[PDB]
Amino acid sequence: STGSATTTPIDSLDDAYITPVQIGTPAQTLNLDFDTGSSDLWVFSSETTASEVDGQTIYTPSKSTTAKLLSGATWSISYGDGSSSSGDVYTDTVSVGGLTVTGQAVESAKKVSSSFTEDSTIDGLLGLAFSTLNTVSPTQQKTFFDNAKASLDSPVFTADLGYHAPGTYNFGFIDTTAYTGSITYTAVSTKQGFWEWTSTGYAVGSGTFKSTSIDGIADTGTTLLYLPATVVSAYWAQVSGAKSSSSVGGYVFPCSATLPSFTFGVGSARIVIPGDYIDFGPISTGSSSCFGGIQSSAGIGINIFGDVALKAAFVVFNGATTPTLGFASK
Ligand SMILES: NCc1ccc(C(F)(F)F)cc1
Repeated sequence: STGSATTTPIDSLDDAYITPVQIGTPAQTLNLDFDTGSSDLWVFSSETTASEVDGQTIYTPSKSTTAKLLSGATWSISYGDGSSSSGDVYTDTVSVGGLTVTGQAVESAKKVSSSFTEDSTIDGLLGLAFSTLNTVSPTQQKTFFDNAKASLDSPVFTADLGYHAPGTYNFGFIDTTAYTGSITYTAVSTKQGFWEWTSTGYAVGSGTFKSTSIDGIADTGTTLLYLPATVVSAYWAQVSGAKSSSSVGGYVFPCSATLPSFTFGVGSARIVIPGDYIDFGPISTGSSSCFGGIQSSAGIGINIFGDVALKAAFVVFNGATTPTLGFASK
């Protein structure tokens, strides 16, 4: 079987993408953030403390005939940006774009951090990293992808994120009409539980391609592109008036500047990120300083190929016994 669901940016800057997901019987539809950088499916629920809920749609397990409390199970997760959430665990039926999994662990948030509360468009997260990162104790739980794997025609899902436009998450098949040319596959390391791979180099604008190995993760749940300091300095040096700002927390540039493209390597292939994708608009309303979409990973400890990079490509997450990542121009 297969599934296909439209994903939509939550705002005008593509800060995140939400995808409708059906949970329970009868269906309760929540808009979840599909995150290949984590492995927990957690949702706002009727159990979330009332003051930490501001406009989100909430999962009510008491209204679902298929919901079962997973007795004794708890979860606690903390994301690389400082966000956190925790609660108890139910099992229920979960459907994405026609693809249905029964008995999926649905982690009910009893407490959520302030950043989730103030984001009324995101009802929860659907983790798509490897199940070894799942935070349910004492019995670790499988992701939606892992539970669906056997029934999928092919053990793959694809991310086709749009630039200021809706996109598509497909499960079980590769849409050969969604990309141009060939798909270039590259090996994945699952040692840290991420979709971790090695880029073969980069280029700035129309400059020479620098062959160098960049280890990083493919993370749909991260907005920006986080690369080593040497690469990020070489990019922003080509933008008149750009500078790293300690008060803002990254590179900013005059909103009047035009940005060069950024090319990253996938084996022998090249993926070009148009310069417009790197503009994240004024740092504050009315400001003439704009925030850059390529930032340093030095403070993070791992390089992150976030939405800025992934939306420039058709990306195949191949969850075969030997996992691989496929990249294609589109
Ligand atoms: N989007 C999930 C996510 C967030 C942060 C990290 C970090 F910071 F640990 F790299 C990995 C994955």
